[PDB]
Amino acid sequence: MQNTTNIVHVPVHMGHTHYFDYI
Amino acid sequence: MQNTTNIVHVPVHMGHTHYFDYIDSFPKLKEGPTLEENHITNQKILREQLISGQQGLEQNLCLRNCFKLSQKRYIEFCLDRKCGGADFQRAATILGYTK
Amino acid sequence: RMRYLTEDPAGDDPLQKTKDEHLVDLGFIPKVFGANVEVRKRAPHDKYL
Amino acid sequence: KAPGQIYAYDIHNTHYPYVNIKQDSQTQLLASFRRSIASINPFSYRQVPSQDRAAFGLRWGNAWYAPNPYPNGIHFDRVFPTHYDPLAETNRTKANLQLIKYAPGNYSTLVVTSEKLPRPCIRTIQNYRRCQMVNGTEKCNSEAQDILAICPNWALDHMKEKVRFYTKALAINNQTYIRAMQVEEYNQGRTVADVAPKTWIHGTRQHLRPDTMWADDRYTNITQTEINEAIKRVEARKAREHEKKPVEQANVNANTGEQPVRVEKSLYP
Amino acid sequence: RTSAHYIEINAIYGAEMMKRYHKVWENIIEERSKATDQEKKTRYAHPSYQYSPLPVVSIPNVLNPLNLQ
Amino acid sequence: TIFAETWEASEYQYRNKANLKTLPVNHLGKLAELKFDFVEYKAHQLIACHLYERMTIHCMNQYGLFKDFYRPECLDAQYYFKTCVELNAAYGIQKKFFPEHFVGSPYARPVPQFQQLGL
Amino acid sequence: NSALIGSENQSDSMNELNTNFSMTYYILTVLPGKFIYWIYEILHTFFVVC
Amino acid sequence: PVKEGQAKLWFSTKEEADAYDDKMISNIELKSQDYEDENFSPVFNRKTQEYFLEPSEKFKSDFAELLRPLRSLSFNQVVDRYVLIPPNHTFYRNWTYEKFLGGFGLSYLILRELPLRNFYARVFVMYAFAAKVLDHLGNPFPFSGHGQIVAAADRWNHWDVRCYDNVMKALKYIRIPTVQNNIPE
Amino acid sequence: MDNYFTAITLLGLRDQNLPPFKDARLQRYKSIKKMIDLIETTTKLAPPMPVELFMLNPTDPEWDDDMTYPTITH
Amino acid sequence: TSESVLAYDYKLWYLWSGVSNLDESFDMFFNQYWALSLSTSVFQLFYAVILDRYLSVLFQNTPYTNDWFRMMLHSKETALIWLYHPELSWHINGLNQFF
Amino acid sequence: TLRAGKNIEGSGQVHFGYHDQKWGMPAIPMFQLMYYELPGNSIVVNPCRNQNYRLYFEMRKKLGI
Amino acid sequence: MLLVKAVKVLVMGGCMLPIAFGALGTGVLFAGFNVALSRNPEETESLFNNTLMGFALIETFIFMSIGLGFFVLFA
Amino acid sequence: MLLVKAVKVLVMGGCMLPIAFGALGTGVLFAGFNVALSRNPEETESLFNNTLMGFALIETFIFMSIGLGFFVLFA
Amino acid sequence: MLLVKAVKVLVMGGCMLPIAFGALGTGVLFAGFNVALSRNPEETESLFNNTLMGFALIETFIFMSIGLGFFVLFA
Amino acid sequence: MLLVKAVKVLVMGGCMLPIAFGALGTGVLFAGFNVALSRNPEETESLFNNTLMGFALIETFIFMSIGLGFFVLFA
Amino acid sequence: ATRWYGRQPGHLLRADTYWIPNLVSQRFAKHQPAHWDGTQNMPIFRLADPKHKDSYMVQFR
Ligand SMILES: CCCCCCCCCCCCCCCCCC(=O)OC[C@H](COP(=O)([O-])OCC(O)COP(=O)([O-])OC[C@@H](COC(=O)CCCCCCCCCCCCCCCCC)OC(=O)CCCCCCCCCCCCCCCCC)OC(=O)CCCCCCCCCCCCCCCCC
Ligand SMILES: CCCCCCCCCCCCCCCCCC(=O)OC[C@H](COP(=O)([O-])OCC(O)COP(=O)([O-])OC[C@@H](COC(=O)CCCCCCCCCCCCCCCCC)OC(=O)CCCCCCCCCCCCCCCCC)OC(=O)CCCCCCCCCCCCCCCCC
Ligand SMILES: CCCCCCCCCCCCCCCCCC(=O)OC[C@H](COP(=O)([O-])OCC(O)COP(=O)([O-])OC[C@@H](COC(=O)CCCCCCCCCCCCCCCCC)OC(=O)CCCCCCCCCCCCCCCCC)OC(=O)CCCCCCCCCCCCCCCCC
Ligand SMILES: CCCCCCCCCCCCCCCCCC(=O)OC[C@H](COP(=O)([O-])OCC(O)COP(=O)([O-])OC[C@@H](COC(=O)CCCCCCCCCCCCCCCCC)OC(=O)CCCCCCCCCCCCCCCCC)OC(=O)CCCCCCCCCCCCCCCCC
Ligand SMILES: CCCCCCCC/C=C/CCCCCCCC(=O)OC[C@H](COP(=O)(O)OCCN)OC(=O)CCCCCCC/C=C/CCCCCCCC
Repeated sequence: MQNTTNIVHVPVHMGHTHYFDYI
Repeated sequence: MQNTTNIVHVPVHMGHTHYFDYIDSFPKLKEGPTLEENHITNQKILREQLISGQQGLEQNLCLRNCFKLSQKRYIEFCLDRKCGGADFQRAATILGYTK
Repeated sequence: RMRYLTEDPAGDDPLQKTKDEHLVDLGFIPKVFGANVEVRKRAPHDKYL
Repeated sequence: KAPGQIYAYDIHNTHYPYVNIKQDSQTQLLASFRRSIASINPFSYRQVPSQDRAAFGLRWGNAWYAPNPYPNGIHFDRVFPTHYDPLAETNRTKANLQLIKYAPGNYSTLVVTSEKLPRPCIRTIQNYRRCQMVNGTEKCNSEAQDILAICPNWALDHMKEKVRFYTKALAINNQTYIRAMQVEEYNQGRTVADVAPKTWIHGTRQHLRPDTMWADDRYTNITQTEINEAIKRVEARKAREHEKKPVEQANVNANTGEQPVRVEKSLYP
Repeated sequence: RTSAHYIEINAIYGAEMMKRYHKVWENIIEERSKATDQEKKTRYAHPSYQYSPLPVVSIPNVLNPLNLQ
Repeated sequence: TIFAETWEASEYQYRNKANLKTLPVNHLGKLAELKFDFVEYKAHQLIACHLYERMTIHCMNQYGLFKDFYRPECLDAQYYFKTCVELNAAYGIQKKFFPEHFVGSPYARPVPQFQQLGL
Repeated sequence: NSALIGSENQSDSMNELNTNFSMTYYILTVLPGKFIYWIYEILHTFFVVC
Repeated sequence: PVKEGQAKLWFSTKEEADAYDDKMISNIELKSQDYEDENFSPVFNRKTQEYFLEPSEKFKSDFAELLRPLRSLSFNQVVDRYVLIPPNHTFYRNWTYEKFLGGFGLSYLILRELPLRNFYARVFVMYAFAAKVLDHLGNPFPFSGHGQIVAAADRWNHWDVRCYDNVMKALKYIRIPTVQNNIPE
Repeated sequence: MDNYFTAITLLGLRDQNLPPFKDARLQRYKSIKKMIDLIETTTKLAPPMPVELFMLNPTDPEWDDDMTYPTITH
Repeated sequence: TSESVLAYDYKLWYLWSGVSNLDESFDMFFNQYWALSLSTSVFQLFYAVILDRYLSVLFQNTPYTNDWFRMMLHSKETALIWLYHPELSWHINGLNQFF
Repeated sequence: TLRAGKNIEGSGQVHFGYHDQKWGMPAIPMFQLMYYELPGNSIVVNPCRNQNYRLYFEMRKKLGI
Repeated sequence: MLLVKAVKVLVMGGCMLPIAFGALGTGVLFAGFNVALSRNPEETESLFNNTLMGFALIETFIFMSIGLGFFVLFA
Repeated sequence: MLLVKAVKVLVMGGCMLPIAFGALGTGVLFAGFNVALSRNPEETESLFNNTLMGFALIETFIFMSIGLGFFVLFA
Repeated sequence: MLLVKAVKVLVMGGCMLPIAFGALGTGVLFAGFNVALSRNPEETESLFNNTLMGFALIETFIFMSIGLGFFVLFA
Repeated sequence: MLLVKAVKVLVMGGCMLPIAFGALGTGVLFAGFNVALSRNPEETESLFNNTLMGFALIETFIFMSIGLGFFVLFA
Repeated sequence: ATRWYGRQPGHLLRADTYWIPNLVSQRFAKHQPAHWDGTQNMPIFRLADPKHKDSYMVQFR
């Protein structure tokens, strides 16, 4: 199973930016 | 957890030899009859079965094939249709399935 | 609060936990409970984050 | 002793249908020329398989054709997060080693399969059932112990879990039965006698008008005058229906530090 | 490995038995076409079922929707 | 069965197994690759697997099934439609008899009753 | 991996069916065009930065 | 005025029907193409007929053309024709691939003898010929990878290895790894 | 999304078009929820038929030969 | 293992695309009964249920339900029989459950 | 192993953790005399398979061939 | 829908812009040819040939526009 | 949405503007070439080559324009 | 968004205006190079290099516009 | 609100107008350089040094426009 | 339990001269007093998490 797998219980919005991945 | 881990239920004896790891023996291993002895022993069974065990066989084969079916209701149908109106318990006693 | 509510899947190995097949042979028959589907996870006060 | 031909050979009647998916003039003209000389052309390749000769698939120019893999958002980054969206491009771009790795099974579906239990374990199960229907359950202890001993433990676990699954599916099917056989308030006291002599076609567009204004020529002769009058009648009925309105309920998801309820989303933002 | 005999013999067995099922399937549809709505809704039905006639409607008896033999 | 046009992706991802496939929404970009003229209503493009079905019809009407339907824009629609209904049939079954496998289900990681805590 | 010698990255598209919808004769038509654009990006850069 | 047709409504009483017509008529927005009209719209003129997707004649004619050899046959003839093909495993089925791919080598024999005078002009020809091959072979280096050929699917695919079970699992099944990351027991 | 063709057929998409507004279009989806539970239950009432009809029992000792496919290495 | 290896090889791909009428991967039943359900008919809803049961059969890729072992109504050979006897989906779903 | 249902973190056989390694036969005569690599061509189908041809010889005689 | 059609026909009218510039460019070219001929009339044939050639290139743009015009007008 | 498509085809018409300036620029180029030839006819071949070369640079803008047009028309 | 996007793509069409003026500036430049070459052919190579050199300043504005075009088209 | 935004971007397109005239002004400046060079090449350095200087002032205004362009787009 | 405790993000200083945008922007920033609210976890700086909106430029490996 994927090592970078997380289950979150509250909503989050991710940035749709190039070269970056964040909330 | 070690990847090369195995749980064995029968005794094994491992050889304590340098550079090698293997099972050199099995405790209380009995050498049975040779392949030639079993061959001769089997030929005596096949010879008798060939001379005295070929009469009335066509009926027994139909009974055996009927009992290889999935459901019981299909067996009774096979017996009545193919085996000439045979009985379930009476055929099971011939085949040796009854206690 | 999000990382407090960020859990990982599957928890821990159930085989490292007490078995129900063993409690029976020990003298205690466990009672089977249902899943609690009405509870909502929430974060504590900020002082405990 | 003629070779066997597949059903596809009787649709085309030839083994050399030069099907190329590339819709360029150079390709379709060459295929028409190659499609005509395939009988006496040494550079001919089959595309319809047979019992005596295998065949090739669909051609893409000089290369071969395969459909675009069904969109799959699963990907694996190497250098930087790419945010791969399978819906942003028509054809999936090739996977560069330093950029992305796509999920396995470019052409794969989801199925359910089962392992085949060992043959000796199967024979012990056959002997138990056979002795069961013949001699009864109470006289099958020896055949039951042979199962627990000869069948490896991984098989007994499978057998143990099959019973729990089918027990689960049995309930899931009976719950649907209960919801299906429930009598609603709009069908209380109604039986087969109160059913109409109608079939599926009677609920179609020819017999049952859809809930749209331009499905047929029903409202094609309506004028602006008739509309203004109709707006007055609907407003008249609203003088008696608008008297009631549901009360506003509390927001169960008011606290942001609480696991929100997956409540039905609003029709509009 | 699974016996190659079974794989090939069963492939022929299944087809030789389907040609015989097609003929049996036709005789059953024919005998059922000459059956009353009451008989075809109570025969092979559950004992606890009470038959209640339904309104008669026109539903053709077509063997194969596709015009096949 | 899905009784809406939109579904939460996380509800169709596994919680205790590796996620190798998603259940994506219809690929509206494939609709612009049809070279011929056609009429499509926006009210039918979101429901699962139906867009690829209507496109296959449009392509089977403009072209046929022989030597003209065999173009990339039309075969990908037929393959998508056939693949969409197979995946959705399996996911729907897996949701019916294996709801504990998916995220959002309270049985994937059951929360215990207070009687099991010993307080 | 089609440019690697004795690749061991069997999970990176080596054991998968990988077709495309580009022009064929890839190394004669497509791959040169990528190098042509490469030469433009770098010549436009040199002329600009210089 | 309201027009009647073959398509009828789904209301028992006439008041509910009139209420439905009044609801739909109150939502009509007429768009006329003629000037001097209170409801005039040069662009954005709404159509007054709804389009319905149906299978055309070209659609239904080609699906019936696929079944032409089946209408002339009986079920027993169809099985004996396309299903019960007499087993004959003596043919060299893979000759189709040998001829096609072997033609590259035979073609190189004739192509390496081109009377082109300039050595660098034949460099271009062989570069184009290698491109034709590399569309199938993929990697030019040896002991690196495999070629890629899409072949037709028939009942004789893997016909001589159907008896082996592990070959089926490796080709067909892509198993999903679990949290307890292990091969099935 | 199982029972696709059944649901698409009940919604009428084979003869008509859905309403262009979300309010009514969504209510039409929830209207078939009962019928799907019904048609699925009906499909689970099929009576049994002999398995040994179009399929030989693979567990029969006749198939213990584990025979291979003889080929010709052309 | 260590065996003979070749410098250059070709790997075939018997793709089951389902969109090619040139080979046996063409699902004739699905495409015929699907187009049959598009035209207004009294069995329009019945054909839909049939197609849904056919998809639940492909979903069961067991040793007793698969093309590898040439099982009836699962292999490429018997794909046409679906056109004559689509009622056998229930028999298949039950048979696979029995074994 | 990946296709069989086991995801793989990292790569290689130089196990960082609690596992046994096997480095490869040292290319010196000492190990080249004790060990030799597994020849795949020596793994064979059991010849008992050929005993199923007895069924064919008996059928040919039953049918009068 | 109907709007984009009005834009297409409008663009089709735009093609008359090069038709205007081509007219002026022709007058300019022949204006130079007249003067150029007076400067060195001994080679009238050379100037004359080069003159018409330029005009051919001028109208080339015209056909490209008209062609492109009908393209967007029907594609 | 629909209007975005309309402005796209509208822009595609704008590409006919360089087509117009390219015509005038060509006429001017050949206008000077004529007078230039009369000044020094001894090098007619050199002037001629330079004439067409410059024109090639003009058509570059042309292909560049229509290229941008067809791109924005479809992207 | 879609409304502003419509004028965005329209602005991108404006970038084809320098594409027009750049063509005319080219036709004019090579014209001066030709006439100037005739007056003093002794320094042909010098003039020739300066000609193309000047042209480089034309495509300067071209790429700058297209760059600014796609930029505002997305920024 | 959304309208003024659509105008803000629209103005930003107008900034490409000097980008067009700057190209034309260059071809004219370089044309005079060639003729001026062919006239008296002995004084190239002086004639040349003044050429680039003028061009520097030319594109300076071009950059200046882009400044005001982004200003009105964000101010 | 160990994985859960590890996701509780640590405190990472906002001061950064390695990212040129912060090297410029922070020269104009005004340092205001952070009045203690009675806790030991006041996130008056950025957080040591890759998904934080002020730490996404940092490479956590
Ligand atoms: C009594 C009469 C008896 C005779 C009568 C009959 C005579 C024969 C009639 C012919 C019948 C039809 C032939 C069918 C059989 C073809 C078999 C075959 O192998 O074809 C494969 C070949 C490749 O197709 P394919 O592999 O099946 O792939 C399918 C799709 O292409 C795949 O789609 P895709 O889009 O993915 O593919 C991309 C596309 C890319 O798009 C392109 O096609 C590229 C086009 C760009 C170049 C176009 C210009 C070519 C000509 C320029 C010369 C002009 C000179 C004059 C200029 C005057 C200006 C006004 O295609 C390619 O990339 C192809 C690349 C391979 C070719 C390039 C390398 C070739 C080497 C050339 C060196 C020549 C040196 C001399 C050697 C001679 C001996 C070998 O097919 C062809 O290319 C057909 C060629 C047809 C000829 C066209 C006209 C050529 C004119 C040349 C004039 C110069 C010579 C003068 C001779 C004068 C003689 C009098
Ligand atoms: C950088 C400098 C250089 C650039 C210069 C040029 C820039 C050009 C780019 C455009 C600039 C932005 C302006 C766009 C306006 C929108 C136009 C449009 O889409 O048409 C729809 C528009 C309305 O459609 P409709 O048929 O009335 O709809 C009836 C339905 O019942 C309606 O019911 P429904 O239920 O079907 O609803 C449909 C839905 C559809 O929704 C949409 O599609 C959205 C439409 C986009 C606009 C929506 C936002 C509007 C916000 C209001 C603020 C407007 C500010 C304008 C600022 C102007 C800048 C100076 O809602 C609408 O109907 C939207 C109504 C659109 C009204 C547009 C605002 C009217 C402007 C009032 C001033 C008129 C000045 C005319 C001067 C003409 C001089 C030649 O059609 C017309 O207006 C027809 C033209 C006007 C009638 C007189 C005939 C004039 C013929 C002129 C021929 C020459 C054309 C130009 C040649 C140029 C080269 C020589
Ligand atoms: C009395 C004097 C004579 C007067 C008569 C003169 C007229 C003669 C012609 C008419 C009679 C011909 C007889 C045969 C019927 C063929 C009819 C036909 O349409 O063929 C078209 C034929 C096949 O069309 P295709 O379907 O497009 O297949 C070619 C594709 O490339 C295939 O693409 P693919 O990807 O689908 O397949 C790849 C391909 C591999 O294909 C390739 O690798 C070639 C790719 C092209 C090269 C790559 C660069 C791309 C070049 C593109 C530009 C080429 C333009 C050429 C235009 C030519 C226009 C016709 O591998 C294979 O698929 C299997 C091939 C191997 C199968 C077995 C072949 C057996 C041949 C038997 C030879 C017997 C003769 C002896 C030979 C000489 C002995 C010393 O196309 C050709 O023109 C092939 C040219 C090969 C060169 C032949 C050189 C020897 C010719 C001998 C002539 C007679 C003896 C002369 C003695 C000298 C004193 C006289
Ligand atoms: C500090 C600077 C120095 C650093 C240098 C760089 C370091 C190295 C970098 C390495 C880079 C990575 C290497 C590539 C990665 C992939 C490796 C791989 O997968 O290989 C697996 C592959 C598996 O084989 P294996 O694991 O070693 O053995 C298992 C099996 O036995 C194998 O299969 P089998 O069991 O079926 O084979 C049975 C055997 C059957 O043999 C027999 O039964 C008896 C022997 C009969 C020999 C007949 C020869 C055939 C022709 C005879 C015709 C004339 C007849 C004369 C009279 C005959 C008398 C009977 O057949 C043979 O193998 C014959 C081999 C013949 C070799 C020639 C004999 C002399 C030994 C070689 C000396 C030269 C190399 C040393 C270089 C030293 C330089 C310092 O390895 C190879 O055997 C192939 C070797 C070549 C691999 C490298 C290819 C690299 C690609 C680029 C080069 C392409 C070649 C272009 C040459 C151009 C020359 C101008
Ligand atoms: C002078 C003759 C010299 C020959 C070489 C000397 C040594 C001879 C060794 C003989 C060994 C014979 C052992 C048997 C080998 C079996 C070969 C084989 O299986 O081929 C089968 C198969 C038959 O097809 P099926 O119908 O599917 O199979 C039916 C089986 N009854 O044959 C083939 O594969 C077809 C290809 C045959 C070989 C290649 C043919 C081309 C030969 C190239 C040279 C000819 C050039 C001129 C060709 C003219 C072209 C216009």
